[PDB]
Amino acid sequence: HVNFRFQIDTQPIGTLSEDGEFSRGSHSLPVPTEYAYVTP
Amino acid sequence: AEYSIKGYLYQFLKYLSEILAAGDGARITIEGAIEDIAAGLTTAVQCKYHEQAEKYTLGKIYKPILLMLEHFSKNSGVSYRLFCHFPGESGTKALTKDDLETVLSTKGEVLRAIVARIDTSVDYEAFLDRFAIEFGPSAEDLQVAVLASLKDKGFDPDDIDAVIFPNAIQRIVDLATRSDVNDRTVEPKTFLAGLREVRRVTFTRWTRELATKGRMFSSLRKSLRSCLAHNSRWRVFVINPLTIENFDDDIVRFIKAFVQRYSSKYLHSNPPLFMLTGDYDLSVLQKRLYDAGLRCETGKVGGTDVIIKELFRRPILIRNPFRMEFSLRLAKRDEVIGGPQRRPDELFLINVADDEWKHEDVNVHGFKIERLSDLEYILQLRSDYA
Repeated sequence: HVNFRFQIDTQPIGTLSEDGEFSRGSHSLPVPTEYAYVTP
Repeated sequence: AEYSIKGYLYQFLKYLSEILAAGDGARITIEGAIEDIAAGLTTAVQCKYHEQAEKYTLGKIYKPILLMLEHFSKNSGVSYRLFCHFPGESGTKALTKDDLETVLSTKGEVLRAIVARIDTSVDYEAFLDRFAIEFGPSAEDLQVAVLASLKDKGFDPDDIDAVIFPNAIQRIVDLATRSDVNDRTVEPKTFLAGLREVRRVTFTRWTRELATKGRMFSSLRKSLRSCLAHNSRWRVFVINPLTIENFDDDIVRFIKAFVQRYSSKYLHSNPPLFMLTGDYDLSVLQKRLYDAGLRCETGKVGGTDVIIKELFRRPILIRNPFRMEFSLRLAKRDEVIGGPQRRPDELFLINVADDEWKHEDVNVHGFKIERLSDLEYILQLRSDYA
């Protein structure tokens, strides 16, 4: 506090496509202003 | 009526198998099927199919002959045909008049009912001379043999199944149903030399029933992946609505899905351009798209003519919360006179032949969708395909 400004750190594992393929490795570094989502 | 198409596609594939196996000099034109004016004094054909049996059985085969006798009754004065498979027996045999009388004999309610419906007057002798009952092998065998043929023809094997094959049968069927004044018969050599240079996927009711369709979707999908993965690019669609099915009520869903996956974020900083050719009225579509939630850039100032500048500009964007002035771009083709400063990265065409913007650097992608719901699987918007 001082607004609130939460923070959530994270570490990368791998990649998942739509068809379903999982590929291991930090193949891509995500660009900012890109949304985050929760995992089913 | 029932309209058993599989027999028709088998008949056309027989045309095609003979065409591929044919030597130099051969010249034929398609015998027009009834299911298409009836061009020609008497030049027509028709066919149906049945192939399920462990051994020949004269018992089941009747119904086609009865319904075809009825068809003959409704109109005549115009050949006929038939195809079917049973193990072992093959070849063509001319039925006897006594056999035709037996066919007159019926032991079933439906057969006798059709007989009662059938006109009393008949020419069983003209039927024997004009009608026939042939027997052949199953279709998939013919398809796989055609595959080997196309291989022998010496074409790029990776692309045989996607473009060459589905487009061949389509070219062949183009002659089955058409009205124009031009040379009818098709020579083989020019046929092949021409088809070898055409690259435009083709879907339709005909190809849909084609046996090997699965690989086509998957190939064309794995092709466009990199083309639809980047965020910032310039895309240009073009459409003709005269021949598509149920346009007015299904274009909107497509537009919404596209604009709601590819132009809903911040880093998407070059919204697409959709173009329609013909005589469509943009007003109603603009209105409904507003009613949905999206806004458009007609390109106009005062409703007289289009300005090539404003249409291509970049939009304003703000992060928190997100707002975007224009999300899509609309304009008719005939009105757009000029060119873009930056040459597009992908130019998709639906049911069109040629455009001025084509080039070497610009990538083209030519399709022939009959309905619009199929392309949705090609562009990653739905998991299943109808």
